[PDB]
Amino acid sequence: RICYIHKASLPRATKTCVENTCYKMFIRTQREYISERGCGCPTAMWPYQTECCKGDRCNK
Amino acid sequence: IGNIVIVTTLLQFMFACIGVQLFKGKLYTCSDSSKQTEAECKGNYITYK
Amino acid sequence: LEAEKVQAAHQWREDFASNEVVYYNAKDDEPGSQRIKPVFIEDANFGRQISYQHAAVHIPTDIYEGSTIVLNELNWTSALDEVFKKNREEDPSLLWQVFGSATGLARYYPASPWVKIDLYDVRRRPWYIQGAASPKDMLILVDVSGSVSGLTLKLIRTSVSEMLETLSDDDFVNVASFNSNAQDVSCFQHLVQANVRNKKVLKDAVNNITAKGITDYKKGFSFAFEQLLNYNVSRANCNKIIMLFTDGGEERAQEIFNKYNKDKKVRVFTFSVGQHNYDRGPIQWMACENKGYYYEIPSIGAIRINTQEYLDVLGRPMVLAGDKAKQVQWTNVYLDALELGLVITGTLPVFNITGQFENKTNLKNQLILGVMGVDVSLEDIKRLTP
Amino acid sequence: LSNLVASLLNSVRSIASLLLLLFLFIIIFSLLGMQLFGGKFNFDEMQTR
Amino acid sequence: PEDDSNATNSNLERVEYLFLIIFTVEAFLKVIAYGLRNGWN
Amino acid sequence: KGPDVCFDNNVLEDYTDCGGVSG
Ligand SMILES: *[C@@H]1O[C@H](CO)[C@@H](O[C@@H]2O[C@H](CO)[C@@H](O[C@@H]3O[C@H](CO)[C@@H](O[C@@H]4O[C@H](CO)[C@@H](O)[C@H](O)[C@H]4NC(C)=O)[C@H](O)[C@H]3NC(C)=O)[C@H](O)[C@H]2NC(C)=O)[C@H](O)[C@H]1NC(C)=O
Ligand SMILES: *[C@@H]1O[C@H](CO)[C@@H](O[C@@H]2O[C@H](CO)[C@@H](O[C@@H]3O[C@H](CO)[C@@H](O)[C@H](O)[C@H]3NC(C)=O)[C@H](O)[C@H]2NC(C)=O)[C@H](O)[C@H]1NC(C)=O
Ligand SMILES: *[C@@H]1O[C@H](CO)[C@@H](O[C@@H]2O[C@H](CO)[C@@H](O)[C@H](O)[C@H]2NC(C)=O)[C@H](O)[C@H]1NC(C)=O
Ligand SMILES: [Ca+2]
Repeated sequence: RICYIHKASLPRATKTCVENTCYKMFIRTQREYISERGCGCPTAMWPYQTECCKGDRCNK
Repeated sequence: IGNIVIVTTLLQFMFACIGVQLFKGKLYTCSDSSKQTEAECKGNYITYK
Repeated sequence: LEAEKVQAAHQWREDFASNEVVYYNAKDDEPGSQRIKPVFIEDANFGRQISYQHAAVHIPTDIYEGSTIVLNELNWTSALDEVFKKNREEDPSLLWQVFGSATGLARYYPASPWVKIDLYDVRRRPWYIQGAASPKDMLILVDVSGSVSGLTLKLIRTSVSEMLETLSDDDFVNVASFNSNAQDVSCFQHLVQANVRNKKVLKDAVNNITAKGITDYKKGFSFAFEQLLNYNVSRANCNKIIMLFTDGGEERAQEIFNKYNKDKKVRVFTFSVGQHNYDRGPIQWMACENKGYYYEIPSIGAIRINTQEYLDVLGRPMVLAGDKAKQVQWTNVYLDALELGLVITGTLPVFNITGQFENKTNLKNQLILGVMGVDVSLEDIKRLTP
Repeated sequence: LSNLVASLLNSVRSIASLLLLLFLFIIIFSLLGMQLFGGKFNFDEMQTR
Repeated sequence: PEDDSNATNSNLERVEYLFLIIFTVEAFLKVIAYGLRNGWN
Repeated sequence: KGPDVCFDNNVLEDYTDCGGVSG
């Protein structure tokens, strides 16, 4: 529902969303900074990584 | 030399496809060497200086 | 009794986001598990702030809460709190009542906050080890051949020292080594009582070993089998085990095992220490023919866990005993982890008796759920002797 | 491009000879290195080379 | 490391003994056939 | 004087679960 959502990268602003899986997006080398947050278990491109969850506002 | 560049690019693409087949999703690791899955690799662990 | 009958009624689950478990984590100032905020009034007897309304839970720092194993254990170990209060109400002088689980988490009553880095593990405590198995006759075999020199030698030295910490005064131990020749590492030459002084001698001698020579498993195992058959000195007359700390090889030494224990009266536990490309097949074979287990220690972080799991194997004949194995045992005098002075602790193991009506599974029912325990302070005993 | 492949297939014999001499050189130096530094890169450092 | 070994090495020593015997009576034949000038020989 | 109890070498014991059969 309201797991931290976004589509862009710079402002980190929420969006409409569904589904019980919500994730985090970050660079593998720069671990201590979440680039993008949303829902589902999407596939990163480079050099990003995805860490998915199970509950609301698990990604933090 | 554009022809040689194109041929090299084609060979690189083919080798990239072969490498994707070989090592797709296999190069993951955990900071703790005792855990071999994403679910297991969670929480904290003790390291020694 | 209540822990056994509640575990059987437990239905194993796989999700907990919908059904969050409520418990108080001792080591705190999270989805999937709700935490409690207790009142923590001051009380006598104990020298800290306690709360008689629920039981606290201690989870080791290297064990991740929220796993399917931990969360399931946090659910069925919630009916214990209603038995904790009934014991305290019946005996107001009741000190810490605890449940040391085989998962790793300890649930104790009454609730109090936990006491640098926290290295406490309930499965390594003397009161847990004494109730998880019978006294033993350990005999450590250390591979000091040339191939173990370097990183895998200092892992072996650490592992042996960490293994000696799981032996009480009722267990008898000795440490040997072999490289084309088997000999003792210390001045003992036979099984010793493994008290605090004797264990320190073995720990000092183990740290002074050098890796050089040709490995020979036949002479190392013949030496071990001939040291477990002495019967000239004081022994335990109980579990006879051999722990082999090596890396790998190609020798199976089936003729030694077919000659010294044809009836398999001695268990063999094998450890493969370090990262290497040597064969592990012979190492795993010795652990299966003899009723033992095979363990892998690839780094320094796996030493603590793998050097205490052999008590799961040693407890198999204890579970199959039945109610005969349910005998209350009292430990030596020691200092409480939660500072309370000198105490002695009672002990009673808990068995997994799920599906006991049909008696058909017997697959994970050979292990113990955990160990029960109640603390008795020495001041309580001193009050009965004016 | 096709002329290049034709020349390669025509000279594949000398190509194989040249690639085999390099392999022999690598084998010789690998054996020498195995003799000199074999089983010696085992120091007390926590990381393994 | 540190003078360790196994069975395969124990065999390779004897195989190398045999190899030494062979390249000796084959240098002797050439030595007592043409009396060492060429670089390869 | 050691403990009088002793629990080992039970015939009904499974002992078919080592650490190498699985791997
Ligand atoms: C006391 O003993 C009982 C049985 O005697 C024991 O209850 C048993 O618990 C296990 C879980 O450890 C249940 O196993 C079910 O079936 C498989 C086997 O594990 C699981 O599926 C996957 O299993 C792999 C293990 O290789 C695991 O990594 C993975 O996460 C699992 N899930 C996946 C892939 O989605 C099932 O999840 C698991 N649970 C089910 C089907 O609900 C047994 O079924 C249980 N047996 C009985 C009779 O209930 C109990 O845990 C013991 N007590 C304690 C404290 O451990
Ligand atoms: C394992 O996890 C759960 C965490 O609380 C517990 O499951 C809950 O058990 C309650 C008691 O059995 C249930 O409440 C009652 O259940 C009975 C079923 O027989 C019914 O009357 C009603 O459903 C309910 N009574 C009411 C609401 O008045 C809970 O419904 C149930 N929760 C879920 C999600 O199933 C288990 O008890 C717990 N195990 C242990 C040992 O504590
Ligand atoms: C005690 O150890 C000895 C030596 O291992 C066992 O063997 C005896 O050794 C002594 C001295 O040589 C002699 O009595 C005999 O040669 C051996 N046999 C017997 C029956 O004594 C001995 O058996 C062990 N046990 C006892 C009770 O002595
Ligand atoms: Ca060796």
